[PDB]
Amino acid sequence: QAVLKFTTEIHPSCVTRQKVIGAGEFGEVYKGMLKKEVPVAIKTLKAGYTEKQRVDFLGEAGIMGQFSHHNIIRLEGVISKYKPMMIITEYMENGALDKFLREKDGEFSVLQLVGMLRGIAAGMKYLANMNYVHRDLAARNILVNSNLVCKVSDFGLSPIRWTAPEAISYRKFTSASDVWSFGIVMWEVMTYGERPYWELSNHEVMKAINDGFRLPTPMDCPSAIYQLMMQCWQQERARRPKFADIVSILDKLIRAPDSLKTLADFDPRVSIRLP
Ligand SMILES: Cc1ccc(C(=O)Nc2cccc(C(F)(F)F)c2)cc1Nc1nc(-c2cccnc2)nc2ccccc12
Repeated sequence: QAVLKFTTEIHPSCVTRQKVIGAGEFGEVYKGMLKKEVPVAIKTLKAGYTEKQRVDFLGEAGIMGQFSHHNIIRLEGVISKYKPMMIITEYMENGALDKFLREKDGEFSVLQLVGMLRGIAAGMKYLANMNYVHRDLAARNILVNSNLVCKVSDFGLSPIRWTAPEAISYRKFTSASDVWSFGIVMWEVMTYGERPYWELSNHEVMKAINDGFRLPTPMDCPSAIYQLMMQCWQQERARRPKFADIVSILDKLIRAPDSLKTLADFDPRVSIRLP
């Protein structure tokens, strides 16, 4: 019961499941309604779950209740006293950031894009400060509300090309490997959801990174933004910025917006000669 100290217990009579929107660890995820009704997403733990699954499920509910931040997905509450058990979160019409950007290519200003990154960074600074390592930070795990506010979430695995070398090589997941992932997310946002490293295979990505190659500048990208994402990709974990540094830089760039007008050179893959 203590694990749920920051959570609100919701009575099952207040919940209606409507459509399956995913598969959980041991159950389905539903779109539904919560008692004027509020649309919600509902992750269930179905009959037969193991002890480890229950510990992980209630632990997830407990940390989500603990988190209270503008840029972290909101937990409405939990059903733990009845079966099936449920984790109930807010629901976003705009959905996941990766698909959102790919469906809105070129529709936002540079300031809007950088504002999204500042929000993600603030949520990640909060998680890291709370001693929570995400391990799967990627645009597909970020929700976008109708104010363009980005909320860090974790929908479980669908991530070599988002993962820092030390996490791949020896399973060292820390806030600093999350920083590497954040740099990849910066590149996803500034490219409107391009696939990191395009068609390179997972092995080719790892070999390129080990050889010293890094993702090139997105088109029309502020110089300061590319500089920041590049420093997230330093091989040496200790040399990467902390999330506090990232938030501070992004905030200062937004608040002095002329700083974003200087653009990094873009390397064309294709030459078009015209008179
Ligand atoms: C129901 C639910 C339960 C848990 C989470 C979730 O983000 N958990 C989580 C776990 C660890 C750390 C964090 C984090 F990020 F730190 F906050 C969040 C999200 C959701 N919400 C959604 N899940 C899912 C989903 C889909 C497939 C598999 N699992 C969840 N899809 C959604 C679609 C639209 C709006 C919300 C959701």
